[PDB]
This record gives sequence, C-alpha cells and structure tokens, in this order.
Amino acid sequence: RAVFAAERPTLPIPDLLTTDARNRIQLTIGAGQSTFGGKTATTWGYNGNLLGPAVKLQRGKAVTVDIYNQLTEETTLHWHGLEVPGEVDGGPQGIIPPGGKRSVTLNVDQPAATCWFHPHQHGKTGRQVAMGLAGLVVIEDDEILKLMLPKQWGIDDVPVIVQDKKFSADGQIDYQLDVMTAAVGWFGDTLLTNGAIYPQHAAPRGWLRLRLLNGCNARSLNFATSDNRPLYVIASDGGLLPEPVKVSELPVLMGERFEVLVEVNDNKPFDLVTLPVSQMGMAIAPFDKPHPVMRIQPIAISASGALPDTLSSLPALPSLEGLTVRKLQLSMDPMLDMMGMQMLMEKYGDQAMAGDFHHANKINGQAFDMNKPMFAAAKGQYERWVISGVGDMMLHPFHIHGTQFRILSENGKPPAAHRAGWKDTVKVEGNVSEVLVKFNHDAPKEHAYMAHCHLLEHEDTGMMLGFTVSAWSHPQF
Ligand SMILES: [Cu+2]
Ligand SMILES: [Cu+2]
Repeated sequence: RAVFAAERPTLPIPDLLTTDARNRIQLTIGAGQSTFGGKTATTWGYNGNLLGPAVKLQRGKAVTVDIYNQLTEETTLHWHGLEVPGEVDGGPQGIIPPGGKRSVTLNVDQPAATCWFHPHQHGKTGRQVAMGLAGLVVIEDDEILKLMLPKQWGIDDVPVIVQDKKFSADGQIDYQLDVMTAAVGWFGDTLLTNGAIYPQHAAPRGWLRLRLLNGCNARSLNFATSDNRPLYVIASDGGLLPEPVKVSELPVLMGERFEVLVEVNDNKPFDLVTLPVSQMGMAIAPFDKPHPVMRIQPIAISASGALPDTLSSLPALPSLEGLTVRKLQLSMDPMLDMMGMQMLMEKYGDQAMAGDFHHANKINGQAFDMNKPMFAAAKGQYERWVISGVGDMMLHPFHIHGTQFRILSENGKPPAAHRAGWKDTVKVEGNVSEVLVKFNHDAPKEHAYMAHCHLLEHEDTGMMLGFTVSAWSHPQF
C-alpha cells in the first residue's frame, strides 16, 4: 500500500463519440504527453494525448470515419472485432502516411458489443500500441437497449482499459522489440487503467457495468474483486451472452473484452484487482501478488440498471460434418526461445522461473508475408479452424479478423460458459484450439484479413497470416 499514493486519481472516461450531421466521425492520430506518477512522458493518442474515444455506432447505420495521421511515421487503423470488408479492415496493408488522410465507411451489421481499435502497422504494432494508441467501439442495437442494463456512460456504465507499461528512469515509455520481447512479450511493472495508475471511480448504489479490455501487449490478466464478490459476465468480445454467467475470477487474454456487472451495495470501497497468472514473465513482481486495477468508491445516489435473467439468443452450433477444416500450426524458432529465455533470466534472475529474430515466429512454418495470403475462405460458409501450439509453451491469444466466431475447443478443453458465445480470440498454449468461423464480407488480396497471435511482439516478428474471402475460389478461374 505504501507503494501507491494515498489519494487515487479519478478514473478518466473516454469520450463517447457519435456521428455528426453529415454521418461522419473524425479521428486524429497524434503525439502529445501524459503524466504518470508525477513524471511527464511522450504519449500518442486518438483525439487526444493517450488512448482514444469510444466510437459509438448503431447497428444498420453507415458512418464514414475520417482518419488523419498526424504522427511523423506511418500507421494503420484496425477495428478489432468488427465484421467489415477487408478494404476497411485497416490491417498492415491499410497504410496512412504521415500527414495523410483516409476515409472509411463502416456499415455496422453485427450484434451490440464492445469492440476496440488500434494500429496494425507491419512490424511496429507493439510499439504503436505501447506508445498509447487504442480506442473503443461501442456497437448498439435495439435488443441491448431494451434490456435496461446500466447505461449512464462514465457513471454506471464504465469502460475499463487495462494496460501495463515499462518506463525508464527519465519517465518515458521504454519500448523495445528485441530478442527477449520477441520471445515473451513487452511487459512492465506499472499498471494503467484508462491511462491512470490505480484510479478511483465514483459508483452509484446498484449494478455497476464494467466494459473490460485487456489492452496489454503481452500480459494476460485475471480480474476479481478485493473482497471476492462475484462478477456477472454479460458479454464477451462479440457481444451479449445468452444469460449472465456468474464468476469469481475472470481471465482475460490480450485483446479480449468482457462486460461484467458488479454489485455496489453498501458504502465500503472495494477494488477491482488482477490475480497472478501462469504466463512466462507475468508473475514476476509486482504481479506475483494480486494487483489493484481500480478502486470502486460507492456514492450516495442509486442507479437502476438491471441484471436481466435473459440477455440474448445465440444460434445453436450447426452440424460440423462437411465443413472446411483449416489447420494452423503456431511455432517459434528454437533459437528465439533459447535466447529470449536467456535474456529473461539475465534481466530478472532466478525468479523468472520461480513457478534474425524479426521473422522467428511463424504459422505453418511461415513468418508473415504481406504479399502472399495463405489461403482463400468462402464467404458465408462455416469453417472449422484448428490452431495448434503443440511444440512451444508460450501463450498465444489467437485472433481472426472479419468475424465473431464460436469456440468449439479452447486449448484442448470445451470453452467455459462465458467464453462459449461470440469471440474473436481463442487461447492457444501448448495444445490445440478449434473455432467455428464464418466471414460475412469479402477481403481481396490487396486488402486481406489477418489471423494472428495477439501477443503483439509475436505478431510483429512473424506470427500472422493473411487470408482472402470471396464467394468462391476455383483454380480454373
Ligand atoms: Cu482484429
Ligand atoms: Cu504468440
């Protein structure tokens, strides 16, 4: 406790940004500065110094987003979790030059969900996210609004973007893509919640809705409350579960979102915390013990948001016979594993095991080739993708663009109930995962979809593939 200041900063709330009268939204990508622990640091942000707004979209309504790159280097803008055509997907092919402008029209056609957006610059995604770039996407539809969930933005409906950073002694963000981070990821000893260190949020009595995003480059998290009151999971990456799922702890992989309701009953403050995980590098101090994320400070007013018995209906799993099967093998060059582990041991000592690297991470023996999509999927068809991490012991949250899928097997076991709805990420760690995926939109070679590990340093050093989606593919044509 003595390590944190007695008074907590107020939890910053990203602005909720909707369409203007011309059905447009403006996003600037820029460099500014932020203060962490009383030290100012250069940071990057969308419409601001750090992080970004929550872009709010209505299902079935078109928006054009005008994107202005005001950095001195190239970037891209990817809408993580959005079912949109490859042309507006903002993967590594969607380059926006410094001083450049690109406009994309999003025709939102998926269930209400909390998605997010971030850079996807080839080989530099880890650095650009670490510098500060990430924003949220709130998709709404008539269905979710009829539920009368907690819905006062920044009061009882609260975005919670949780990220670690490593800072140097001069206060600046200390990012590196090197042999150690290419192996185990970039991680640090300071946890940010909407950009603030251990902030406090003033919560009315009643249900409090938290839209949780693990926005770390490489660190997996496991949310719980300080007094072990339950979290009611109401939504995953791609939207509402069929019914709330009660959990006492909530593991969240890099890039995943969950929305939870937690009870604010009496006046006693309590914390959202993250519990120690079993992931290389990640249980090193200060994360060897439960670590505070946010203080919830009850206030006098009440709020009347509901915890509904029923939230939504999801389609039953279809027959799996006859469906196209795609096999993806994740791998790391053994030299990278050896050297990266050596560096981790040098940097942290014995506690690290207490419980050309630029193309050394691979899928099906291939480090990402932006000019060679690995295959073509058929639009509108359910496919079974089988992703294996047998062979190494690293954690790979495997993410597929252009879709919200259904997990069939997560790392060799059936998915937990709260992970059996709409997901865009599945854990792969020394075992095999299978997902049921359908692509509703096209993506040509020039604007292909990505499928990749979302441990950003793995992605940046090769663990990504491109794929196209069209109505059909036949070699004669
Ligand atoms: Cu994505
Ligand atoms: Cu990985």
